[PDB]
Amino acid sequence: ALYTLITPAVLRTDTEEQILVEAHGDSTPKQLDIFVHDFPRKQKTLFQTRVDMNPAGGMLVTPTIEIPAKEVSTDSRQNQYVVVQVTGPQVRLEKVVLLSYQSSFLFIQTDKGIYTPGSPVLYRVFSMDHTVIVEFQTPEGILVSSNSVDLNFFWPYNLPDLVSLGTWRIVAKYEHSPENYTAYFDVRKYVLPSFEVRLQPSEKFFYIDGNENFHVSITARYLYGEEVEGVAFVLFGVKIDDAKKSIPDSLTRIPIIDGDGKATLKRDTFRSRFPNLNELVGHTLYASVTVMTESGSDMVVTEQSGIHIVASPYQIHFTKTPKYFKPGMPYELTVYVTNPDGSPAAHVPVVSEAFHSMGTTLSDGTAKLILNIPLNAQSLPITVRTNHGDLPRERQATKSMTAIAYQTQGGSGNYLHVAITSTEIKPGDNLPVNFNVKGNANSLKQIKYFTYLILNKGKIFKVGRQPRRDGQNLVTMNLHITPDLIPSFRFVAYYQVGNNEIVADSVWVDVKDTCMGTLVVKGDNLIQMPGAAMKIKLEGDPGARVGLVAVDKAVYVLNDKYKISQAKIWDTIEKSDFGCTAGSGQNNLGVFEDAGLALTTSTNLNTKQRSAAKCPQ
Amino acid sequence: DLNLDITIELPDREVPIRYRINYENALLARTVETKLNQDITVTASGDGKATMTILTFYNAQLQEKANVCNKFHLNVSVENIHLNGALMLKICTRYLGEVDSTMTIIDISMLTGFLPDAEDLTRLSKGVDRYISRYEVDNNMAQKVAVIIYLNKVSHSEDECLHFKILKHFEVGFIQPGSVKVYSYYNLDEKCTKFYHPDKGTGLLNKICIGNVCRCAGETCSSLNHQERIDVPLQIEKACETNVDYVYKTKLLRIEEQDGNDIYVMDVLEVIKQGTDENPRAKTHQYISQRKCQEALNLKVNDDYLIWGSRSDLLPTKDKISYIITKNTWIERWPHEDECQEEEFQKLCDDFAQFSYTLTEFGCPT
Amino acid sequence: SCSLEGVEIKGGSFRLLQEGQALEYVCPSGFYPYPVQTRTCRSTGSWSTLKTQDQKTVRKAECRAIHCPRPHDFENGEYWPRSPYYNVSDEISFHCYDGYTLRGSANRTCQVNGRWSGQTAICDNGAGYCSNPGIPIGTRKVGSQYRLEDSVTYHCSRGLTLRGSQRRTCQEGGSWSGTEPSCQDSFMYDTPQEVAEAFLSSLTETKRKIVLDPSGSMNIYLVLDGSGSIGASDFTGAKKCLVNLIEKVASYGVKPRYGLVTYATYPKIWVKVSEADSSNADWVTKQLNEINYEDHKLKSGTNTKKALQAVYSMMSWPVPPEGWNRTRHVIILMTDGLHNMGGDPITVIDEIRDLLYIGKDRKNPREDYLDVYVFGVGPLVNQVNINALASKKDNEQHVFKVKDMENLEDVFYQMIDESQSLSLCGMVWEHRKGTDYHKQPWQAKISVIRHESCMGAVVSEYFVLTAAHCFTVHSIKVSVGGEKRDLEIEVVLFHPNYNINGKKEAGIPEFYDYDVALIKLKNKLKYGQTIRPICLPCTEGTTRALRLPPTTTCQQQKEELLPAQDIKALFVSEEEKKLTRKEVYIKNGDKKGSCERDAQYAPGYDKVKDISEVVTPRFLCTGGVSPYADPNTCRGDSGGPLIVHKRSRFIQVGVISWGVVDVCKNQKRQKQVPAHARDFHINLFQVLPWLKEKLQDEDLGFLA
Amino acid sequence: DGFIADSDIISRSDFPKSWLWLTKDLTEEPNSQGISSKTMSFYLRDSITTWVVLAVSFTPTKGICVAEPYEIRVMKVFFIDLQMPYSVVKNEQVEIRAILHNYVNEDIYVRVELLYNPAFCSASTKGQRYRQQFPIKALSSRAVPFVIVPLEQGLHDVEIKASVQEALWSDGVRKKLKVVPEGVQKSIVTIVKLDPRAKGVGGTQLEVIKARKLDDRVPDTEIETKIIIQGDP
Ligand SMILES: *[C@@H]1O[C@H](CO)[C@@H](O[C@@H]2O[C@H](CO)[C@@H](O)[C@H](O)[C@H]2NC(C)=O)[C@H](O)[C@H]1NC(C)=O
Ligand SMILES: *[C@@H]1O[C@H](CO)[C@@H](O)[C@H](O)[C@H]1NC(C)=O
Ligand SMILES: *[C@@H]1O[C@H](CO)[C@@H](O)[C@H](O)[C@H]1NC(C)=O
Ligand SMILES: *[C@@H]1O[C@H](CO)[C@@H](O)[C@H](O)[C@H]1NC(C)=O
Ligand SMILES: [Mg+2]
Ligand SMILES: [Mg+2]
Repeated sequence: ALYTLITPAVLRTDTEEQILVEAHGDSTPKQLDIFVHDFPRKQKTLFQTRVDMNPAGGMLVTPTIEIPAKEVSTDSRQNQYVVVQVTGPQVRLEKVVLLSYQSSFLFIQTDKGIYTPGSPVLYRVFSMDHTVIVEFQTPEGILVSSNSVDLNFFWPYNLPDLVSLGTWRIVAKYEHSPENYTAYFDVRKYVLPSFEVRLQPSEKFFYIDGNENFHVSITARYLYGEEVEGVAFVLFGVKIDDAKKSIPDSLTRIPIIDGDGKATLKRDTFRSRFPNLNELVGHTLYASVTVMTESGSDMVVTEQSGIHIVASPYQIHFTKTPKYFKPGMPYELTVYVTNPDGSPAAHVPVVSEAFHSMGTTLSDGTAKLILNIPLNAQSLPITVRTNHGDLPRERQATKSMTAIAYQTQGGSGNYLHVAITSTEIKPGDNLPVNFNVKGNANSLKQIKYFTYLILNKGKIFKVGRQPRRDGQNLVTMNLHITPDLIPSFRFVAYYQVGNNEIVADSVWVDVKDTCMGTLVVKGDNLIQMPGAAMKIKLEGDPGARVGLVAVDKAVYVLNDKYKISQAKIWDTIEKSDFGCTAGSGQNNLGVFEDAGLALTTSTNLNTKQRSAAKCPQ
Repeated sequence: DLNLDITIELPDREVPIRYRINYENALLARTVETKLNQDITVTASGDGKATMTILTFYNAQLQEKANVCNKFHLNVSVENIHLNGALMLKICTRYLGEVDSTMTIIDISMLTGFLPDAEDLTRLSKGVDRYISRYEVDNNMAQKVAVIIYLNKVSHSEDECLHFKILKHFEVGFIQPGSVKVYSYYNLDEKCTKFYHPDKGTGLLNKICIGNVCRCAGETCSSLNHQERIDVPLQIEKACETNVDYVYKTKLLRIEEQDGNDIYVMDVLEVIKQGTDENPRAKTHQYISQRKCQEALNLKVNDDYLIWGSRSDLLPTKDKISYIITKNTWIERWPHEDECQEEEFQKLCDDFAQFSYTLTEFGCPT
Repeated sequence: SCSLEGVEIKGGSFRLLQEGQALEYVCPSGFYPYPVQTRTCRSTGSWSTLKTQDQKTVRKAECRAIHCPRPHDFENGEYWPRSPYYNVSDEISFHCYDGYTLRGSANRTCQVNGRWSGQTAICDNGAGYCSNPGIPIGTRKVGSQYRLEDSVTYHCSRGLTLRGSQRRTCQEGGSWSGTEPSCQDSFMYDTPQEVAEAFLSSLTETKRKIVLDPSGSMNIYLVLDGSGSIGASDFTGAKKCLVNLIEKVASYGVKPRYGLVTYATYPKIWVKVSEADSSNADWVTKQLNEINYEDHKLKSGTNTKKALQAVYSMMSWPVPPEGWNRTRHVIILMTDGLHNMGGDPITVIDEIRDLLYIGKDRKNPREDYLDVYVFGVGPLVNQVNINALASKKDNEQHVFKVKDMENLEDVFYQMIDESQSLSLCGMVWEHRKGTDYHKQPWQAKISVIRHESCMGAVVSEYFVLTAAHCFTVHSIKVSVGGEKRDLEIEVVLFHPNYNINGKKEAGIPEFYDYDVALIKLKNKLKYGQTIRPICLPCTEGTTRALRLPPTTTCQQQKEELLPAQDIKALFVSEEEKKLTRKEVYIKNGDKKGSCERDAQYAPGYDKVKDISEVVTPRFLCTGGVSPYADPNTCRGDSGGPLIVHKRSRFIQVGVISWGVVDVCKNQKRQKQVPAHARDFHINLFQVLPWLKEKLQDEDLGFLA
Repeated sequence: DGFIADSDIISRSDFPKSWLWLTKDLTEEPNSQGISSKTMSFYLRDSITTWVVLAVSFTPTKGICVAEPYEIRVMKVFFIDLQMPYSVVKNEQVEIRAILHNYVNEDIYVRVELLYNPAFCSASTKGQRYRQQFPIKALSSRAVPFVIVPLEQGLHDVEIKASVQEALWSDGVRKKLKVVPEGVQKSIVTIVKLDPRAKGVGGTQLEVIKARKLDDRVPDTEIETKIIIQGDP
């Protein structure tokens, strides 16, 4: 007498999307039909199938739908929706779902990051799964190349001898998709210098109101190994947006001896130029190093940028904890502490003095703090501060948030909380999961099973059932963490009460970002005569297609910002996630909405529409 | 809606270029490259609109400033000195700006086989206002061919002169000019450069220039050949090498002078061996050397000469056959007729005749 | 005169030229005389410096290994391996980057003449208006944009000269102007087979035909250089070449208006196109047979300009005539490029070009209406100069340089042979498709079931010549031309003197004297591109093949083929279903005594006392390490032909019989072999009564 | 005389900024831990530097994977290092500074020639290379300036060769020097609005843009015209 449909809040093209159909208070084997039509006019049948739901599969099926892009192409924007329908004996469910054309995540590799007029730009496009449009834009934003490319053969782009200088863009997109991956590359009339210059700052930050000086260590090496010897010029300044304001009196000439030099900025010289501290808030301190060989033969210009001028060495973030609690239950607070640039910060102790709860951050810069919420409270102010043994109380960071209470349906006082103790979670790990229930006695006896979803990369990946032997206030389940769950995954779980009320919760879990497979280039590591025979071993997964490239360290040292990395890849995935929050919700419907899910029930409990696929900022 | 047809006709080809622009590809810019400044005819049939930008790139003359030290004045001289080879190097410089120039750099290269006098250099490095990277010393010479001196500043009002001795380490054939660059931290681009050499004013390698076409003039001077007897068999072979174009007897009419160059105007009296120049006797032949070579040559007006040269050395002078005098050019004094009597020249003139004849009559042996 | 002391040469030899006014050296194969091939006499008593290309002294003249040029740049891909230089028979491979397709020869092998096999490899993105011109191995290319009207320039590593276009422009047509460049050493040469193919391939289009326009006409100007530099011998030899060129051309149906000019200090005209006769090939051939080298001896300079102006005279007109822009012009120049009077010959071409309206319209090239071919006599050729004269046409070669005046005759002699009659003995036309058997048509595999696999040569349409020791006692089969099909044979003809047991009495097992046999097939053979006869000693076919008069005796042939010296010969060996020419030397001079003496080391002869017992006047002898290390035969090669490759033809002089050491493993190499491992061959000259007899009714036509 | 013969010295020339743009497939049998290992051979270019090899694999179940870079360090004991500017002006005398790097732990006596190139005026000539001879302390660098005057426009090779006396140590470098003509590159801009429809239903615009007037132009240099067309949004 209760039927539920649950699908990803956003469906991707042109790839496999698992959905969820459930029968509660029923056990009569059925035959459900699954239709996917365009919306609104339902002019055609995009996908269709028939499915068997019986007590063997616990009255619960996971069909795979697939929406071809040939069939719903309409160069509209404003956009497109489709409609999922489930029909059967006594089962009539349907959900209008938002449609996305990004069939999967694309990434672009160019051979070099910097080019000369009149040379070829070689490139590849990669897909996370297995058509595509590739576009070239001039630094003036003009489109000069548009091609439909095959995923295993690309045409090199050739810069004219009279090319336009500046930063160029390569754009890869699926046709109709307003979403795009974008690589950059510079075209400069430029000779690659014969040596690299590496910069190492004294501190990761600069106290806006401090007393200490600031050092920048310099290292210079010829690209073949040995140490550069010469002279360096360092000029400091403050970067306000992109307007640089220099500290002229800071200009120092410095000897490079055995490749090493050390340039200093006096707090004196800094105070003299920027007396009013107000002008310095939220801005960064930079250093423009300029090294010359002793022979006058060559010169390199680097820059140390993005040294934030701050009041504290740390930032506190509540971006990784739920903004909703469950009265009378242990709330799980996950503090995120970063350095001023945004990187994780390990071994930082934190405290919430209101709850006298302590904890230090781990390698990912997080600390899980358990708080015991009073049985009655509805609003909940949480303040957290850093407590590092090396800082005066005045240099500690602090942040506040407010968590609201999860609204029960009909005011039942029926709750569900999912908890996970483990931290720094890697693939291979086995993970204890905890289903905790609190509420009405007449209700907690009807709970006969928990349904859970394992959401990863915008997609339902696995669904399961956890039995609950009557009386069990706490039910533990194991969960193997496989390379499929990188970069992170969501655990959404709910239970039903009297075929009417839905009580639910969700958790966001982070996984150690690496490769799902392996790839390692191995060599003997000896020094080489020019034009010598070389042998290198490629080690990776069976059936791997490996793209190679050799780059002079003269470039590759240049424009690190533009190079592709394993990290840049995962950050794109994560920014593209359809779930917008760290867990829970204002209420049952809010738990799904926030986890990037859609639900419709036979009682007509419906997750609201989606106003765009990107999550609010 | 938008749907435009384009035809672009260019005199450089027959097949014209056809384009179709519409909604699906209007963001895309269509480009056509040609290497000619000729008429372009464009037609357009259809519905939509479009902007056609025609960009012509050429090389334009600039106001006669070339390298011109824009930010500094730089004077580099060098003079010989008594030291019982070795010279004194004076470098004067001044920032042309509104204020003294922060962190200035004086880049210096040595003449071939010269090094900076150790003591004089050590005396230069001394100062709270200076820096010179470390240098080793042997035989009282700083073992640095490139010597950079980093100054904390340089005046914009008064010139700032500095000098040191340079000494001859290894003794080589030709002395390459040295150079001096000047620049500062806030001015690392249009580097001011002067050259210097003991034998040269501006320290410039010897070249000759008609317009924008320059040829290497050589470092050694070319001189009048003088045998007092001609080995006709062998003198013949020499004029019959594969890179000898012609062999003339000439008379020297005038000596005109343009831009520090000597134009020796020859009239061709006899074609001893026919060269490419099909009708040489009807034209005046200009032979060009630089003035600093007046005396090594020693050509005198209204004398006769046996001149034979190489096609390569033909110069792009309009409406005038011109040659550059080279080591690939042979010039010998040809005794006048009223001179052949004087015993001083008798048998020389005979070998001269037995030469002009054997060639104009039989040609080369091979 | 000059003293012949100190004129040695490691692992090699030499022979005096011009009575002794300019000697010259001879190396094996894949070896070149360092530093110079010839010296010139100084009136001091000593021949000359041992300088070089550059001007520095060397102290012991040697035969170096020929080297193939290392790629300077290969665009858009990698090549394997990278060596400082490449040895003969070395392999180099080319692979392309992602996004680029390889045109040209993916793999390339270094050939015995310093040239790479196949054509120039190129990695192309197919994006240029034209293709990627590529970088011919040995050159350096400037310019990487291949849009319409772009140019690329080529130059060669200093010490080499460029052949072809130094600059090429992308044209409306889609092709590049000029012709693909290549790099040339002082020692590199064109084999006559290459020149023959290259020239006709350019001169005509394809059984070939000369392409005239409808109601058109052709004018051929033969300009010969007669300056002192050429020499007398090397002159009348070029006169011969032009004779054969006259025949060859005439046989292409079209009657061309000829022109004949020899030159030196001055040009002398021997035939003008304007004349009503021209066209008579007998008239012109007669005028040509007239010319003597003493016609220029007096004024013996090299004024090439005047010589071409002569041709510019025969082209000009009063008003323009009728059928002028319809006549094809073709210049054949035979100089050494060493012009030294008159100036740059080129200025006359550019004069002619404007007279024929050539290259004066972007809607009409008219490039077809002029061809200039230049043939370089031999060492002391200025390749820069004979190149700037020759036409530069895409995909065709117009400039040639050959080892000696001998080889240049070989060119035109081989043209009259393409010419036809596949029944022509020992004739192999070098088609570039390699294809094994195409290069040794006469080869016959043999198998006698029992098993045994000998070799043989196809002498007539009925007969196969082989060794007699392969048989004793339907049971036997022959296979040819790479034909699986094995042929029925009628009867074996042993030589009447042959007897493998002739001296089993004296404890000497096998006695290989008179070891020859003929196999008459049951079915006549039909010749073809992969089945031809080979020449036999003492036939009219051979006298003709050697370029001799019908009044040539049998002894004169022997004195020509098997002289008392070290003779350059070759046999055919099968190494894994591929046929290769192994080059050996017939020790017939001072070394002949010691070659035979190695007979008593051969198996079985442990009891042999005087080698005259087992080495008879019927045997020739090869193998060993003097003068050079010669490859050896195998059991599987036994019976095969021992060939001499003279004047562009293949004459069999012997039959492979026995060896002193089994050097075969199989495989063969060893890699190194005893110095005493000689090979003995039946000298066909010593079995002529028996040959003439059994082969009387066969069309071979013997002599004495 | 003690030195290595020029012809024996092969100059380095092949200095690509990037190469080995290839793709390979991991087809080999996996091992105990499910990893397929593929040996791969290739030859290095001429650059004396460190090459960085970057791999990026994709499999159908394991997505994209970027490998940590394998570095290759290439170096000679004795060698020339030549830094060229992006370009030099025609006819205008410039200094080129080479550097002899001795990384042998002993003092050496070297010979350095500049090769003759007709595109340049310099100390070298068709008959006589410009030769210097000098010592170098154990492990020192040393600068060697070369003064030259570009005479032709385009890309032209500068080749320097060095050899150590009484030893087998030699190096040569051949780099390309970009030579642009005198003056400043300007450009004329003509704009034309294409609207055929503005002339009726059967609309044609015919625009004759004649040869552009540009009489500042240095004679005998290349002219390049670009005709660009953008569509209306
Ligand atoms: C052809 O033969 C020569 C040997 O004379 C090879 O020369 C190589 O380089 C030098 C000169 O002998 C030696 O040090 C090497 O041993 C030779 N090769 C090796 C083994 O590295 C030359 O390499 C050969 N051609 C090839 C194989 O490219
Ligand atoms: C790529 O996405 C963003 C969306 O703002 C933007 O840079 C641009 O509109 C897109 N690029 C395209 C459509 O080529
Ligand atoms: C340098 O220039 C100054 C003028 O500012 C002049 O007085 C001096 O003589 C010059 N020195 C030279 C020519 O070296
Ligand atoms: C080139 O050679 C290799 C082996 O040497 C071979 O695998 C490849 O197929 C060859 N390519 C050809 C024949 O073009
Ligand atoms: Mg993660
Ligand atoms: Mg001659």
